[PDB]
Amino acid sequence: ESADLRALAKHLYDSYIKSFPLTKAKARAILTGKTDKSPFVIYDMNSLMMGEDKIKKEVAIRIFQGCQFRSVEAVQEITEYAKSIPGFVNLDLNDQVTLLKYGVHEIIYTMLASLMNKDGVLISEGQGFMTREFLKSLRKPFGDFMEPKFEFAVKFNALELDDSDLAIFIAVIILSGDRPGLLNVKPIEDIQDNLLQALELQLKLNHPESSQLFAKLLQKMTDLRQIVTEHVQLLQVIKKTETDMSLHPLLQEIYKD
Amino acid sequence: ESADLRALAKHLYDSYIKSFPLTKAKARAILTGKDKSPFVIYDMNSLMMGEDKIEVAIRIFQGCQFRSVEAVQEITEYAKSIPGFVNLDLNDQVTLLKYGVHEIIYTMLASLMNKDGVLISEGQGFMTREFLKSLRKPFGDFMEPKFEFAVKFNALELDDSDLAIFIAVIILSGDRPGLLNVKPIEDIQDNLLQALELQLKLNHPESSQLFAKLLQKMTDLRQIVTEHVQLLQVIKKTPLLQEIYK
Ligand SMILES: *[C@H](/C=C/CCCCCCCCCC)CC(=O)/C=N/CC(=O)O
Repeated sequence: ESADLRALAKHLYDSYIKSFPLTKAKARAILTGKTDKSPFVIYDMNSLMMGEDKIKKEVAIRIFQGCQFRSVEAVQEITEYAKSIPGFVNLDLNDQVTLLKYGVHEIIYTMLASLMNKDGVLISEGQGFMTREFLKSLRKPFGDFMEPKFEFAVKFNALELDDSDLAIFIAVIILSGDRPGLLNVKPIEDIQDNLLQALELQLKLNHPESSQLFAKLLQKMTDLRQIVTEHVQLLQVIKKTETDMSLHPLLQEIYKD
Repeated sequence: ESADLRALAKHLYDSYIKSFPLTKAKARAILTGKDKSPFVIYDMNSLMMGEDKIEVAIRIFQGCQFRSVEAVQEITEYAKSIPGFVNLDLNDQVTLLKYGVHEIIYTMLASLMNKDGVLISEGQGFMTREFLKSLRKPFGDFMEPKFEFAVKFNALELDDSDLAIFIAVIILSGDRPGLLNVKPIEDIQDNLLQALELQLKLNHPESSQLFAKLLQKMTDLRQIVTEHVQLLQVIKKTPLLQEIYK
């Protein structure tokens, strides 16, 4: 039944709303200009300095730590979402762990697009906006931790997915049976099969004009895995140049690979 | 309607047949049993003898390079049969082939692999997976990751009629760098993705979401290609031939 597939879509969206406080629909309204929601914009060093008057070491390192602590919170949100995916909690525990390990960054980058346009990124739950140019002007190697994410986001945002669509898509990502070290691949793939079915139907119904959106969206997984691999190499660089800089343990355990 | 998609499938199947001499069907016959058994290369002495039927690590890598150059010409000709492709801006055609060939090379190589080895020399030979893996570095860990991709890819149990369309989808990727006019490329890939999906629903009706699983294997191809190019740089730190091969 299509109807079981719709009930799954409905369940996952419902769970997405409950897990991620800043949705795409909120993010767009803030970016588009829909009076009370307007972000303070950070574009230079004085602007950033002033930003702490109302928004919530060294500048580039302070930014990078902010991004770290934010990534940690998003892991917690994504972890809470994953538990809602039917069957995920019933899987072997080591695999639950493994699927989060490989899935969580791919999700962070997918959802972070929702917060981005061509000229910058929302911060502090939408209260701020930090320009692309400001981030790109940052002392090397930090200069371009963010540029690939912008490049992905402008391409990805042109698919025009809304939160409904994304709730099913990020569920597909977590439950990838091709993750390294997985003990029982088969139960994971049967869940994903079901999830892929749900996504396909949801896109057909919600984007009836958008030809082969399902395939176009699945092909984006490639862009996501490229973004992760480049990040990790960048992290290796920082750990050696910035020997005085500390990485959150949670994050270190994900990257251990 | 679907009869346009079917026409497009048959066209590409027929073109794939005329372009690639060793088909998957033919390679499986040889791998499984069924047309002399290929000459097997599992040792240093088997290699030495196998040359007479048909420095060591290096002569083997130069052979993949030679056969890769052959495969590029066969893929080029196949590309030209894909509806729309020759009508694209010439620079974009070159660009599509340049970036797409490595991906298609690995896809098609999986047809000639099992978990224990790979056919060579138009299937007259069979080099074992263990003899490749044993080769001194960095030539050992070279072919192993295509074997692992090939094991997973092959489980989908795709046939030649399915791969013909899948290959076409790869070639028409609108995200290649430097493309001048992305629209007609994506427009053709849309039409190909539609033919692929309907092919897989008729040809594999019990195979749930095979279409999606196949598309998810593109993430595996690009990761592979990106690793291959990364081992080549390290080999470049090990006359007219270099030119041919580049
Ligand atoms: C880090 C960048 C994320 C973009 C957010 C804007 C910059 C940070 C300002 C403070 C944000 C307030 C919510 C990309 C990333 O994944 C970094 N990770 C650190 C790590 O070690 O993985």
